[PDB]
Amino acid sequence: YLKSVLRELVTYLLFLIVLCILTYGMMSSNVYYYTRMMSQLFLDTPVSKTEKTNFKTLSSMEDFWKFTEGSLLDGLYWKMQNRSFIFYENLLLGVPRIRQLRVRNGSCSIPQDLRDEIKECYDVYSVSSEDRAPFGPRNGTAWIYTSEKDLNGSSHWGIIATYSGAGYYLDLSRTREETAAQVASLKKNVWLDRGTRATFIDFSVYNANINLFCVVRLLVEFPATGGVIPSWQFQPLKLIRYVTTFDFFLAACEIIFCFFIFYYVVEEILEIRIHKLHYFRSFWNCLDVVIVVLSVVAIGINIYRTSNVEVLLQFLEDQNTFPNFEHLAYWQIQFNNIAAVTVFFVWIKLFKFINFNRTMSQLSTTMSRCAKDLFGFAIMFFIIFLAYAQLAYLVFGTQVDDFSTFQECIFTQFRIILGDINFAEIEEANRVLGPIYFTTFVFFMFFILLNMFLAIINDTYSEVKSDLAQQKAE
Amino acid sequence: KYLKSVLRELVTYLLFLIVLCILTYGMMSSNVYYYTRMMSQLFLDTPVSKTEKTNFKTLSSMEDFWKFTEGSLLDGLYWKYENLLLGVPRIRQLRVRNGSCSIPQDLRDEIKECYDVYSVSSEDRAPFGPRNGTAWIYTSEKDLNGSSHWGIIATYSGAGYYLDLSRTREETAAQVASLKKNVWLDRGTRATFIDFSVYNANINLFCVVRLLVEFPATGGVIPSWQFQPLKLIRYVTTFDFFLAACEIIFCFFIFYYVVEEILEIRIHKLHYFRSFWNCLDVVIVVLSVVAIGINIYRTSNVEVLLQFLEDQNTFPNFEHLAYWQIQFNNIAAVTVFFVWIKLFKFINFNRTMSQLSTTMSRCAKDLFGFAIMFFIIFLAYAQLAYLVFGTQVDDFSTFQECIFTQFRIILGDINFAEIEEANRVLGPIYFTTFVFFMFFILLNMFLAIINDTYSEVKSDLAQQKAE
Amino acid sequence: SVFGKTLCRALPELLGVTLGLVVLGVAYAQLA
Amino acid sequence: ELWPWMAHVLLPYVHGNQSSPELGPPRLRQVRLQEALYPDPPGPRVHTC
Ligand SMILES: C[C@@H](CO)CCC[C@@H](C)[C@H]1CC[C@H]2[C@@H]3[C@@H](O)C=C4C[C@@H](O)CC[C@]4(C)[C@H]3CC[C@]12C
Ligand SMILES: *[C@@H]1O[C@H](CO)[C@@H](O)[C@H](O)[C@H]1NC(C)=O
Ligand SMILES: *[C@@H]1O[C@H](CO)[C@@H](O)[C@H](O)[C@H]1NC(C)=O
Repeated sequence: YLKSVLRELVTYLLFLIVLCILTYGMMSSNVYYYTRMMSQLFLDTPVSKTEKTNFKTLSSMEDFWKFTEGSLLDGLYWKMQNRSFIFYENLLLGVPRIRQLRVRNGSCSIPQDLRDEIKECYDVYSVSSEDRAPFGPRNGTAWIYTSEKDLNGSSHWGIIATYSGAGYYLDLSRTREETAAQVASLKKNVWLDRGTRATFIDFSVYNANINLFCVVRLLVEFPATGGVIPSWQFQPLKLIRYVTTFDFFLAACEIIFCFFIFYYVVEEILEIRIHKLHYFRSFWNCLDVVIVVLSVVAIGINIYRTSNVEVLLQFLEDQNTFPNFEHLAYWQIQFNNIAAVTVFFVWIKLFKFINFNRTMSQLSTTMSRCAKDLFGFAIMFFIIFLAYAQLAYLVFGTQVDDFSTFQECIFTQFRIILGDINFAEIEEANRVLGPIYFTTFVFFMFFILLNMFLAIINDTYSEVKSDLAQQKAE
Repeated sequence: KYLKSVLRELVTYLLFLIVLCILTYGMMSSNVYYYTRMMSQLFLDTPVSKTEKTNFKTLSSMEDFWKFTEGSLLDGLYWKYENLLLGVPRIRQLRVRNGSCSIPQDLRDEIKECYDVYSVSSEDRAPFGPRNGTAWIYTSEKDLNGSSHWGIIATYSGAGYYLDLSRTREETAAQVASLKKNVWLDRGTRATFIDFSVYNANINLFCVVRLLVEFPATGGVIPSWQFQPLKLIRYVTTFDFFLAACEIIFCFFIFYYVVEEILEIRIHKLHYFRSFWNCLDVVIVVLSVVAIGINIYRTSNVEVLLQFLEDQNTFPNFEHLAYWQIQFNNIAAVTVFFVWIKLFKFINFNRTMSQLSTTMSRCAKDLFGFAIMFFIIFLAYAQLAYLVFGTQVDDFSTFQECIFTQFRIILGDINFAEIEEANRVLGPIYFTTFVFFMFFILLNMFLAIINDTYSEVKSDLAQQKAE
Repeated sequence: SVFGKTLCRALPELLGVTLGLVVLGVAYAQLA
Repeated sequence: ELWPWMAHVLLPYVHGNQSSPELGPPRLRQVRLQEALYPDPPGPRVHTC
């Protein structure tokens, strides 16, 4: 009991600091200024002049023109002070792609009794019940009655709107003039007709002010029985590999972290081979192995994620006129997992209390004595601090230019505490009783009044120590 | 019985404190700063001439002064900040006499005169130049209401060769040109004073201004200035009636305190100057009595300026008013400090506050006994720095300057760009041995005493509570 | 010989205090 | 202004009567990228390059 409690305790502490450093490094969270604003600019906008037909509450099933020629039209032609400018914070990228899942004839069998009324509506997702003929008016493939299974896309398996591997879809040009013309053609005709169950679209962004990539997916699940459900899944992904003098420190911390994980994995195998095995009913050997297993992950994920992201970002120019550039959806499928896995063990790892009792929090909440003592000091320190302020304001009021207004003497004295004295005109304004002020203020503020605070802290620590020792030795 | 008397004393003290706080705060109007700042910026920042930049703050020769007395001075005084003159400015000169050394016999053939540093015994009372009038004849101090000044180099007398200018620009310019044409600023000059006052009818505020130029016996020029604003009507609206009522109730309060103190000292013949809360009350009473005496003195004679707004032609002697105003401020600003400090006897009603109070009262002896051993070393370093650096740094010129520089070093405000180059050896030694013996040793001893006594007193008090 | 013992014995406490420092420091930026 | 700078201070420094013997001529190795840049909106720099 003289080595371990002094060995893996220290090792775990250093492990804690090491992980918290690159937790800070990872903790960018620029989304609140780069994904919240991006989402508001793309999901908080009025389709009409002023109404409730926004992205929050979809307009209507027959509002194809009212919806596509709206905030969506403000994504291909974002005109501000065909264009990419909404709030001077984001730009365009890739090529737009909208999927119109039309549930055409095949919803239910049509008997000879009452098929003449209705037999083809927007039913649940299926294969032989989806779009099989023109979903309304379409001369050719405007309402394309083809299954896009070979489109290199995986179904989202949506709960509110079931997602399949097939469905009518089309892309837009490098601008919105052609996109608007196609939308108008499909509105005069019928492609997103009443049989359409849900509409899906995916998009990317550049946002050159804060260099990153944005992946956004928009889904409007207009139920056949009425209404429409909005869904917006938007998330960023950046690549900052090596340009700075701080990210190299993060890389070094990651290397140190990998060495620590190697140390803990080369240490755990011996506890099962040499030490008696199949003994995990301790709840402590349980965390030791699961933490290591999770830590092995996100190491072979981060490298793979970085490599894949770099490879994908390399080909970011050939998509100006390319047909489809919405293949990055596979990337986020990993990026969020590493965003989740990293927080599925950083708590778990910090959830280790073998070194000190968990239920002994009675000495971390009875420290209110320290808080009470710290309050009977602020009312014994501000009395002396305000008397000096008054004296300075009365003696040096008219001359110094710093002890001019009472609200300024306070800040001047605080700056004096921070070692920002001037003393060029404090003494000039009054040869005697002026330096006396400064000397006594320094002697009573740094020697006799500062140290009572440290004494209070010292006594709080000693009392906590003594109480804990008495409790644990009773 | 204890609570009743204590609460009576506390409420009386609170009334006294609030009356004093209102009285002092009603004397501070925010325009005094603006007035002094603009006056300084007008008389001290404007260039001496259009093509030059040597303002009065950066005079460097006896010739630049002659340009100042014809440049920025006349423009600022006889303006187009929007003030008006009252009375007439006066210019006075203090000189020393030839032959004030015992010249070494060796080189007595080369040099022929000393103009020794200014002193009362070496002043030149003989007439010089064209014996026209007051500007070339010595006048006694008593003949002209004068007093000492305590300049930067030395304290000057009130005598000297004086001259009163005129009201408008032309005659003053002519008189200054006449003084310049002859040798009035001779090699024997040692001080030059310019004095006047303004009213600035826009806002009711007198201003008395005094400029001093010193010529040391080793050449060069040292300028200094003093601007004192004044408000001497004090009966204009309801606010100053409230102020007068506060003044009279303050006088009643101090009368009650002094009679209580005299009765108390009649009761206790001695052993009364040890509680330390009576030794402070007597100081407060004495300071308040001095303040009220000064106020009576400086308000008795205020009418004398009233017959100066009638545009007289003479010099308004206003040095006493400004001096006593400064003194009264320097007394109010200390009696307020002490009455605020005295409040540390009515906040022992709590538990933590009582512990802090008894802590500070129990470790005062050790702190006072150690402040002697600390200050001995402090003064030793001060004397060392004064002897080594007391000629060329400019931060250790005088003795008290060394102490203030060391105190600033404690706050971490060292320069070290001149300490190391003024003396490459024995200077860095002083700097290094000063930081190791202050931040490591002598500042860890106050904390040790305050750390030990706090724990001891808490232990004793807790045991007594549990006893 | 005590100046090394008193520094090797208090290492866990110093690391704990530094851990407190760093966690409060990362918290200071996590609210941004 | 790089060209006036080089023509005014550097070339007189390299050559001259004696002027600090050099031991080696200079070089101007240079990279292009081929990925033409566009000016940022008004303002020196937003975050980084
Ligand atoms: C076994 C014994 C000797 O008999 C050694 C004593 C070691 C012990 C004092 C050290 C070990 C780890 C330290 C804590 C850290 O892990 C994170 C924190 C969180 C922070 O908000 C406050 C501070 C706290 C609790 C630290 C408090 C002090 C601790 C508990
Ligand atoms: C000063 O006094 C000495 C004494 O002999 C004399 O020689 C000298 O001329 C005097 N100075 C002037 C300017 O006359
Ligand atoms: C001095 O002499 C008389 C008065 O004594 C006066 O008229 C004259 O202007 C003055 N100045 C000169 C240079 O004479």
